[PDB]
Amino acid sequence: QLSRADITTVSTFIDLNITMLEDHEFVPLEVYTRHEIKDSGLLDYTEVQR
Amino acid sequence: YNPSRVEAFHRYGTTVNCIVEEVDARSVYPYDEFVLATGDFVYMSPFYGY
Ligand SMILES: *[C@@H]1O[C@H](CO)[C@@H](O)[C@H](O)[C@H]1NC(C)=O
Repeated sequence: QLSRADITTVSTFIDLNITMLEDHEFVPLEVYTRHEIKDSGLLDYTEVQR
Repeated sequence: YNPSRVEAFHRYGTTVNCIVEEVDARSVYPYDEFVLATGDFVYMSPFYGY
């Protein structure tokens, strides 16, 4: 009696590798926050009047 | 300061109050002038010098 792995084996199937799409996490990103846009002005009427 | 009370007469009273304050100056490109926290414009480059 001999084991099943003692004889050479050939794959009769046509392998098809399937790599699922990895999960992705999106982080917040802004070129200019609303605070930066407000600060872009040279003068602010609110602060000047205050 | 105001003048003392003298009947049916106009009087002029001068008041001089020296004031010194620390203000945050701001400037934008080409940086040829800058403003102050009080809203006053200064037509001189912040980097002007000899
Ligand atoms: C992936 O597919 C290939 C054939 O494209 C196959 O040879 C391989 O054994 C498969 N599995 C792994 C883990 O690479």
